[PDB]
Amino acid sequence: SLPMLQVALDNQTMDSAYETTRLIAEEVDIIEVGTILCVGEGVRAVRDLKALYPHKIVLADAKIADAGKILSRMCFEANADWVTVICCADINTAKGALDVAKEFNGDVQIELTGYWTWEQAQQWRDAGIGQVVYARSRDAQAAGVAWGEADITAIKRLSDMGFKVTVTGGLALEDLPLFKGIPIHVFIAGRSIRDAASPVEAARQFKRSIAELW
Amino acid sequence: SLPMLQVALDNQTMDSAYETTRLIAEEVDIIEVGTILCVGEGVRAVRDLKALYPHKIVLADAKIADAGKILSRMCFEANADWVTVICCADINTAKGALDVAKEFNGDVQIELTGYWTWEQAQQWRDAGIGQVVYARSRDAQAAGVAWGEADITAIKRLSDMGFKVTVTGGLALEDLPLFKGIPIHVFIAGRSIRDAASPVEAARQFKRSIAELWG
Ligand SMILES: O=P(O)(O)OC[C@H](O)[C@@H](O)C(O)NO
Ligand SMILES: O=P(O)(O)OC[C@H](O)[C@@H](O)C(O)NO
Ligand SMILES: [Mg+2]
Ligand SMILES: [Mg+2]
Repeated sequence: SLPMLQVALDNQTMDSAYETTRLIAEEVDIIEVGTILCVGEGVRAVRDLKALYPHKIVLADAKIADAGKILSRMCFEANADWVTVICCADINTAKGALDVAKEFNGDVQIELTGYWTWEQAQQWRDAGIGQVVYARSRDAQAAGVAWGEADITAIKRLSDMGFKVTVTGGLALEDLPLFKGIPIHVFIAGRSIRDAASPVEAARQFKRSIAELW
Repeated sequence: SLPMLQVALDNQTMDSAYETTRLIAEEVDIIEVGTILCVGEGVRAVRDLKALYPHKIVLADAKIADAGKILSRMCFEANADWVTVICCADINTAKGALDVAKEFNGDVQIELTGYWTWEQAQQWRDAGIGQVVYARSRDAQAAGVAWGEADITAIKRLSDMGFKVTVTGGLALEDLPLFKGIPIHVFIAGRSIRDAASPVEAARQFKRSIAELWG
């Protein structure tokens, strides 16, 4: 399988998000309700986006930290396909969210941003979690933290544990060759698509490069 | 000084939250916009609740995990006084949220969960963070995790490091004596107030017990 392409709608309001979706919804595989849009608009953003694009996978990037069953159910009742749980959530939070995902035939991803451990990685695996998002923090990036070999070896290690790995966090087109040879499940782009002079070209170039590399 | 009482509005809609606030707004110190309510309604929950109760401290329990400046600014533009940042956030995320908080004369709390370390705690202090929320996860609680010895020791050590400590996570009235003798800044009660037969009397019982235990 080729890595899928996900657009992150890190917008504060629906109308701002639609400025992007009206250009590129058909140019990507997955539409993400970004955490910024989850907090700006609430779960209506999931419901509205899935009604607009029912044939796309909709990911609610809620970064659930507790109340796994409650928050997941809210997102799944709004018709999310997938939801995120932040890495430092209690293991029972992740388990809870996953139990609810299964009722809706959806899925849970653990968002790996900031501090987490390899022991937690094993715990998620034993809990039946099959997806992680290897996600360089926007704020770490802004402080000058680049992608590096340690990221590549961590991603390969996660893949080898049986996770379908998503790669994200200020990704630019030119970053993609860093990950060649790894069976990446999804690459996410937010800013590099939404804020490009031509969002359509930016999305197609991502897809082109992925097809060439994989 | 008496521990203050915070009500957690973990409601999915505003009207459900108001069924509680109309009863207990004046019976508590801090009004928390629960994570559940932030995700249910979005940041308008902060704006609306502050407009109803402008004289109270309003906490947006956003549990910010990244994009500290952006999310914190959304909450503070909605007139929040305090915001939460989840403890595994990159340190620059915590710093970013605090930078924006100071611009609004507000504050940030680090919300404790997972496998945080004492060196990370020192980082938060060094970054200028003065509040932490020592929380038992709802889901841990449902799996049978109880308050106990290790919690008391950790809370005391956080206080000695200079943090004001909030304690929370399925607190019932009978849990308060466990923390006697520790200078707790805030106790949060969500379910134990919202779901009581009489929310007003539940809140007052918490206040009476605190006044006795810390008096
Ligand atoms: O490509 P970006 O602008 O960094 O956005 C994608 C990223 O995954 C964000 O949505 C995010 O969740 N950051 O924490
Ligand atoms: O007393 P509760 O129903 O547990 O609610 C308070 C708690 O702090 C929640 O608001 C929360 O943030 N749980 O993670
Ligand atoms: Mg995101
Ligand atoms: Mg809360």
